[PDB]
Amino acid sequence: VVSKGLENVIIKVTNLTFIDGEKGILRYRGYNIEDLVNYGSYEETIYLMLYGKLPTKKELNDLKAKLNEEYEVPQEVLDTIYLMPKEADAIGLLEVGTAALASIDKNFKWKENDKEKAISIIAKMATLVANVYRRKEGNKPRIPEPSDSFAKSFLLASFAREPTTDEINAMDKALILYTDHEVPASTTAALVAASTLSDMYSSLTAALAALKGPLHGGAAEEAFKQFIEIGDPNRVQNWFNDKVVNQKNRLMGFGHRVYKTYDPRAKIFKKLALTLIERNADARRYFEIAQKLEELGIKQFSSKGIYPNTDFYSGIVFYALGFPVYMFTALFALSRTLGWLAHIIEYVEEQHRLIRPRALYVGPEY
Amino acid sequence: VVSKGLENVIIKVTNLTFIDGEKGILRYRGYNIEDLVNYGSYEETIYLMLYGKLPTKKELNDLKAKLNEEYEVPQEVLDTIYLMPKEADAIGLLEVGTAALASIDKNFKWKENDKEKAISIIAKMATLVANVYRRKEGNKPRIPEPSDSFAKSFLLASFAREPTTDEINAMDKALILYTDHEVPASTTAALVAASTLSDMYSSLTAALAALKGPLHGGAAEEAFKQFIEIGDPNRVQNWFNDKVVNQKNRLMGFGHRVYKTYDPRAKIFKKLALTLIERNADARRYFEIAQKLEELGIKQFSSKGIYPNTDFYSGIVFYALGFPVYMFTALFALSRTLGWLAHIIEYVEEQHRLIRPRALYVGPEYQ
Repeated sequence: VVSKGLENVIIKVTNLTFIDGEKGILRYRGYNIEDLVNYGSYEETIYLMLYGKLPTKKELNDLKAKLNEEYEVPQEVLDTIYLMPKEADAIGLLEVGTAALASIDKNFKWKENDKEKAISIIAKMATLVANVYRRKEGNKPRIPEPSDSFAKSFLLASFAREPTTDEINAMDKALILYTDHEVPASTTAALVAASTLSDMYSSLTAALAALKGPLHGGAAEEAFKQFIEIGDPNRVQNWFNDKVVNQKNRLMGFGHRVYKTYDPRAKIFKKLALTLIERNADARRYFEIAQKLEELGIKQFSSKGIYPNTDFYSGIVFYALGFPVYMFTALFALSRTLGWLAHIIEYVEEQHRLIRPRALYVGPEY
Repeated sequence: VVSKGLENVIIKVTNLTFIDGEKGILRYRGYNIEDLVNYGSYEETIYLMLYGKLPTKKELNDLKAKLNEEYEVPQEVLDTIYLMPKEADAIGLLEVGTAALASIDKNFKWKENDKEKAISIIAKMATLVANVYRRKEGNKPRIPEPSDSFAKSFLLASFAREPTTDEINAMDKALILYTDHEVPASTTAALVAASTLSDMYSSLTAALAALKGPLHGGAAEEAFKQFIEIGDPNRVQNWFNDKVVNQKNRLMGFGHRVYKTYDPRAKIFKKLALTLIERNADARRYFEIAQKLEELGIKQFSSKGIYPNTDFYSGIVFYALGFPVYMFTALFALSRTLGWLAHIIEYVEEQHRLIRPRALYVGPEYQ
């Protein structure tokens, strides 16, 4: 008898992420996310995830130097992306890019130096995401160059404009907030690839393969698309009364299968939206719309334990830095790449078992 | 509490493949392998797997026509494959090609025309496989042309040499024989992708990424490699006595999770190899090493319920048709693509659920 969706099945133990949905607490190796965003950066979160402890000043410096040495990608990886249609789905192009890398990285060996490898993949993930954007906007490639931070190099490479401090911060916290959460289908499929001892690019490919589906990718998009549909802050009430109240639909970006309280990263994402809305007028138009909705939603649903989740405001942040709605999932993927690599290493390094489930034959035997 | 490897977990129910590991019975939709390799083609197996029954004579002819209309692949996919290193692993190159096709295919919708779409994918996989081979040997790309069969089409594309009945037959039976078997990491990864409703080319990319691990792909290559190590039939006993007997090595091509008898499709694989080794003097030499090694092996491990499995002979058929050792898992992938499509289709149309397993958080409460 089928264990439907694997819902009640534990695929692995993890030392990586802990979520308390009663309280609304998210931790990475024991540290609350709020401490990480309040005092740290993406770089220190990478170190934590991969190596287990907070890095020394010299240990963090060393990570940062590896990252600076690894943004480059063989030209063939950029050429392939540019052979695909400009109109192609961002996640589909990420797929091709990661599959290409897989294929060029002949001579990889599990357990030799996994952590360093992962660091070089994070650096190259930045390069593809930047160029996936550029390629869909018709621009020539641009490769992240060394800088004081990973958020800065990525933004530099994307837009070719000197980002403001607030922009560097928004993108850096963004990266930490989405690093890991649960084991959705993208992590599962990565875990499945990795249990056959496949390379890390191939597991990311498989993770990206699952993320392309609409039941996994598009969360931020769909939430964000509500605001566009509203258009004007003055139309929120009629929209909410109609759609929500008496037609009984969902508030996309509300609710959660673990959180019974505000999502800890929705709190942080909103705050970052406030720091960037001054500069983009569309971004500010959607924040006022989104902020009117949230008050209407909390009055309506908090009594049933339904709160704004992380996708209600992360789109406004991304939109406010200049990324088009078609890149939200790919920005999620950039960030989630850290989580996925940690799960894979962790799996293969401490609790390796090939994955071979079973199907039950039904219908006639002869 | 953890279901290590997902071993005793029933991920889905299925009407596709039934295995009896005591009796050695392998059937597809109720039909024994023997009846299909004996009497029909790979095309008939495509129809049965996808539509659920045997094709009436014209049903099979339309499918055939459908295949024939679908070998062409956009030049960008081929350019992509030709942009990677010729020394790349072949599964890797396949992954690139399926990803390239997934992102070019912006017009896809589950539950509209799955079967027709799967048919169109099977044919493009033949082109992919044919051209991953050409690129690794350094030749210009060649696209399968319409013909009386898919095996004929594929061999022509591959070698650009007209194949023979025996050849067309061996390729075509190979395809039926590797179509489906259990739910390994490749099918599982295809299910996980399809559970989010990703596209079919993307689910294949997922399956192909998992297939590349050395713990899933490379089986037929490990069996055949042993024979090459031996070199000549006059050394079998020394090597056998050397490596296996006293040094307790693992005979490769022997052993099974489910079959504790001889693998049914190994039995047919051997026959197919007898059928083409006349032609290939190099094949026969390897076939003679193989046949003598099976003999000692069977003598050594039959009591343990360890008999030759399907990977012990397949390499010889593929080698006899002209494919190098590096194409082996790719040849399997070509075959198993059918099984992958039927499984995700069965899954999305009848048992659709999104996959979200649990992780159990052990690890610092609050550092």
